[PDB]
Amino acid sequence: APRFSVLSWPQVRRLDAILCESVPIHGRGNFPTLSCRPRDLVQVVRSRLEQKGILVHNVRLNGSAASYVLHHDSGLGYKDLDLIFMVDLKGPDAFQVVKHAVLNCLLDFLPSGVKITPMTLKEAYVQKLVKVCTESDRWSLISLSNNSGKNMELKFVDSLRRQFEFSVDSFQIILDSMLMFSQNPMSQSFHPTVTGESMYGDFEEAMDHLRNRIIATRNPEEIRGGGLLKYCNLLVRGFRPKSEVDMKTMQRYMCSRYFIDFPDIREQQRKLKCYLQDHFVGMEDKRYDYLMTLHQVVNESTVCLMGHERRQTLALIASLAVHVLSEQN
Repeated sequence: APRFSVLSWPQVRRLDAILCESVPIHGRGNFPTLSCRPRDLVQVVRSRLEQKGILVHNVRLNGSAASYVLHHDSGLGYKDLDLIFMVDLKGPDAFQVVKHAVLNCLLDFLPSGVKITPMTLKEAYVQKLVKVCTESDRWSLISLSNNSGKNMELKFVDSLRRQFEFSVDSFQIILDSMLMFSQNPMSQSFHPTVTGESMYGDFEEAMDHLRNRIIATRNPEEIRGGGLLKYCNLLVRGFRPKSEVDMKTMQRYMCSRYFIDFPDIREQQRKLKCYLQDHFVGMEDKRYDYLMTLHQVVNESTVCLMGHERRQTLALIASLAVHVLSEQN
């Protein structure tokens, strides 16, 4: 039952592809659209962080991209490129140093021209900035936009208890052995050894859920409100719970946490509109199936004490589904 595993050659081949594929970084306003390889961005960000005194232990690839590396036939696809930097943030002003380091990296990928302020680069390329500082969790996130609903999230984690929602998207692939390989063609008889970790706690059990398209988790009480939204995305993509008891348990927690995190129905509409716009760029027609899936889960798993909330949310979902249908003919 180990939570670690060494990647095979087809997995290493796909990991090298992702690290070498050029990705665009959209600039708001007059800023040019950048083009960088993920291996280069990791290298330049890690180097400058270490120059400013922030220790970088290792860098990982998370999200559905890691699942695609481990299993190309994953029903998940991959929209986000999630890069996790294992850094030491207990130092003074570490969050601001990380921010300015990444902003300085965007300055390097700019073409020949111009001494551009960090605040102007932030408004140009940073789509989201998150900072969490507590005795238990300490990390930061800087999100860049790939101008197609895709996001490049640079997460800098010092301490984070839970880094997974479900088993099928819980993989982090350490990249350090890949970056030192060049800094020649890669082959089956000559390729670096790569170690992967399953935040779900069992690499082979999670790989089984990925091959068989199973929805499973551990400690569902810790799942955030957004877990319900990802859950319905898994259902539309063909992933199904492992048993009926497992389904009712998971859905009850995700519905309960959904109302806790988003009590205001106005907050629900704004987040639901954002989720539909971001996760269906290549499949706008599937938005109806998603809302019907979400409508069913909310209707069947909302404790009978929250009847007003259940009826409130179902009306919002149905209203969004009508709007989607109204786009045709």
